[PDB]
Amino acid sequence: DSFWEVGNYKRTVKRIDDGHRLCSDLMNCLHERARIEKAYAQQLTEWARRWRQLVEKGPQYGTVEKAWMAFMSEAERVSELHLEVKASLMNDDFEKIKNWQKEAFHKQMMGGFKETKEAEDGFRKAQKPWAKKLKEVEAAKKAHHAACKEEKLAISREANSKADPSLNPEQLKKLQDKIEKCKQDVLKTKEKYEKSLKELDQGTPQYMENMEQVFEQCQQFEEKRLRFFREVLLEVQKHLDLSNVAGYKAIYHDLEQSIRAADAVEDLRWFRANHGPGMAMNWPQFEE
Amino acid sequence: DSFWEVGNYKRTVKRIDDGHRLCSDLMNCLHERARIEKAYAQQLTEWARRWRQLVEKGPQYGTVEKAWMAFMSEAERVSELHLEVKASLMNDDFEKIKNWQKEAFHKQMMGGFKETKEAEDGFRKAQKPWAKKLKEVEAAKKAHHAACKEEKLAISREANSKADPSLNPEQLKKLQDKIEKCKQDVLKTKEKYEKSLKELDQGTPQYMENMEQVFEQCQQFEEKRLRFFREVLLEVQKHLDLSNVAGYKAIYHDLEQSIRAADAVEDLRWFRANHGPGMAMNWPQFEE
Repeated sequence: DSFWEVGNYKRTVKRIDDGHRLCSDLMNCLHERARIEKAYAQQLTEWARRWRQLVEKGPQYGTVEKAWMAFMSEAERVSELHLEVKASLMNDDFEKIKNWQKEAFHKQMMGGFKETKEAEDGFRKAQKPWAKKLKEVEAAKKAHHAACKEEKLAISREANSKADPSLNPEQLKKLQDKIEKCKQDVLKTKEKYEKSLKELDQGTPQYMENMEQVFEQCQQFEEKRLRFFREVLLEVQKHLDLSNVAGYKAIYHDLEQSIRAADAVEDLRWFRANHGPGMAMNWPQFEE
Repeated sequence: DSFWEVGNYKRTVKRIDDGHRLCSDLMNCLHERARIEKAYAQQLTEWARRWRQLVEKGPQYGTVEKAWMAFMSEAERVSELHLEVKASLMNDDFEKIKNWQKEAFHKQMMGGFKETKEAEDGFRKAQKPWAKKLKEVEAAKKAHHAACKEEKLAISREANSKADPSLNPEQLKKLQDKIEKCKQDVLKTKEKYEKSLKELDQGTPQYMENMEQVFEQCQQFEEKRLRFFREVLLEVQKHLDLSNVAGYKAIYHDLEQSIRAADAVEDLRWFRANHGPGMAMNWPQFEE
């Protein structure tokens, strides 16, 4: 599972397709939060429109009605703010990532991204010679082991050729030859297996240099997405932060003033003059 | 049309039933806003839960992953905030109004509010005498025209007499009886009519005093609800304003701090040592 194993570089190459996937994930994440902002804003607008009508058609008038009516304005202003959050999330943030994704990942007409194919081809090139050599080394490995294995089998051949009745002179003096055949045969493949081994060893330095070369390029492409993510995220934080927006605090300073403008006395003074004792009256008199 | 007309004090009595209804309107208004605040919170909670899972299972790791995850924590903090707005609107404001409504208005077994029935009884009792005197004046009025018109019924007959060729003897004088007596009651009813009028005009002062006494009582009761509405709306105002929450700004300070912690280089070093050239490798050797 080590990077240096043949083909294990694929994990690094995979990170490229993953990088494109992560940009799409972030985009969906933000799109989803934007819908949530719009939803809260829309429910507030609906609530404001519904209650503006109910208060207006209801029996509450005067300065107290204005105090109550101020809450519909508050909801409408909080809604505008969340619609701005949504607008900033989609028009700026979402679009910025959508465009970066497009400028960094290019489809190769055949499927997949050109940057992935590039990385893959660079790693192959850099691994090709070493892989070829490692290949012959393995062959020389299964060879030496094939010899050793075929040795003891012959060593026990003439051995188990004693507890047998029909033990001809040749049929027994010849089976002892196979042992000698395998004897040097093993030492033979041995040197073979040893040659390729040290040949591989002397070829690893170059091999590692080429692999680290390609890996570094990948690290550089990845660094771009990572820095880009931090940059956009700092911008998303700003768009969501309503705690440092004066316009938000203004909503409530204004709401408070409207409420404080409620004047019980003045309201009742009007009622007296327009619906109570304060009303003029045409008292009865002689009428013929 | 005027407050002083018999029975027109009803509009003042109605304000009482309306006062109770307005308390319920306010409650529903707050209740409706509370559901909206909870809904936004519910959506934030879900968005956070969903993305935490998608981010953790996805291919983004290191400090950049932590920066992204900071947004799930923000949605959670904001959710708790809005859940609390709902809690304050319902546990404090809604309840406060509900308790005020139960202490200010008392439903009676026979139906209707005690304080509405009191107002009605109070006005009736303050208007009873004057109303009775008015009817008297009304009777003297219609009884005056009855004779005032009864005379011109016989007086006209005087003409229907001259037109009578027969010119009946005493039957002519007989008509001269319904002309003197009829014009006789005209002076009687007149004096009566003017007498009852003078009487009404005499009791009018006490009438106004009695009505204004009951009216002032209705004004003071209404004042209680108007002042209460102002007091509670200021509390609602404070419960809606998230700027009033000490840690509101900390949510965004923490989010920003977590994002700033994103370190492309650090993340890249990790990948190399754990997934790249930095990994250990058991280079091939002589095996047997």
